[PDB]
Amino acid sequence: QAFERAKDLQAVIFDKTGTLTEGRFGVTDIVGFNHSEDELLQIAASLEARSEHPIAAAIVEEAEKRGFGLTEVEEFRAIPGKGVEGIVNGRRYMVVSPGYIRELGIKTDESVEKLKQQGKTVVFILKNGEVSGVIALADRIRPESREAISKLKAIGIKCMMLTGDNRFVAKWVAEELGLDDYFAEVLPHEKAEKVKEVQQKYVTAMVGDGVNDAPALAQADVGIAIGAGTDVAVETADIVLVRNDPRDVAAIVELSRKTYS
Repeated sequence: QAFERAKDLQAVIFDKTGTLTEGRFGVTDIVGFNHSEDELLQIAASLEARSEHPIAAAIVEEAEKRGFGLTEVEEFRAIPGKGVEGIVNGRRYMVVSPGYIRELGIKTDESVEKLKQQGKTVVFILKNGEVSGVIALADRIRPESREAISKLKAIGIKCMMLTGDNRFVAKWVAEELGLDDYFAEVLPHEKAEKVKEVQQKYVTAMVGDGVNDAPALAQADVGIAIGAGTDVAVETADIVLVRNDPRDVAAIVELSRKTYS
């Protein structure tokens, strides 16, 4: 009777990662300090071409997205605890972590703090030992998510999120989406209890992975397993969405409000 009782929902809680966000790192910002952004990306991706680190891979992917060819790096070195280094265009470049910038005693532009305050992962590009720019990355918000939330708010549903991610990341996603509430630092075995807390006020849906988030979906009044695919049957969720489109939650509620069976 899950489709039928969707009409009576008052609150929807999304698990963040993979549902409202892509579930992988992506470049959000490129900031040059008297240095072009396209050049910054091209150089950084050139230097990170051989890395297996997910952040390096995301930088390389953004250069692919923008159609930037890579440059052969001379005197390449990978330095654990710092980053990577190479000669490009007769200048010594590095792509390094903020930890290393601090260990080198290098000052950073005050503007970079805004990126850190969004919980973004920041990579520094150095040119001859001076900061040339930064690239910021996040588990990016899905294109569909802003509309998924706006549709739900339009029908009076409180839109919430839980995540194991830190409060900076959680706040950033919540603010981008205009969420009514969010819960950060929620470990897997604590998700069901957060659903229960919301149910103190609201008939509540939980939206998440039917396999990983089974207990929270079970606690919800309507457990919506999303991105379930067509291989592993999710026997335990109330409603299972094959694809991974958060706008389908509003579609279920809106159609339920038009119908009975």
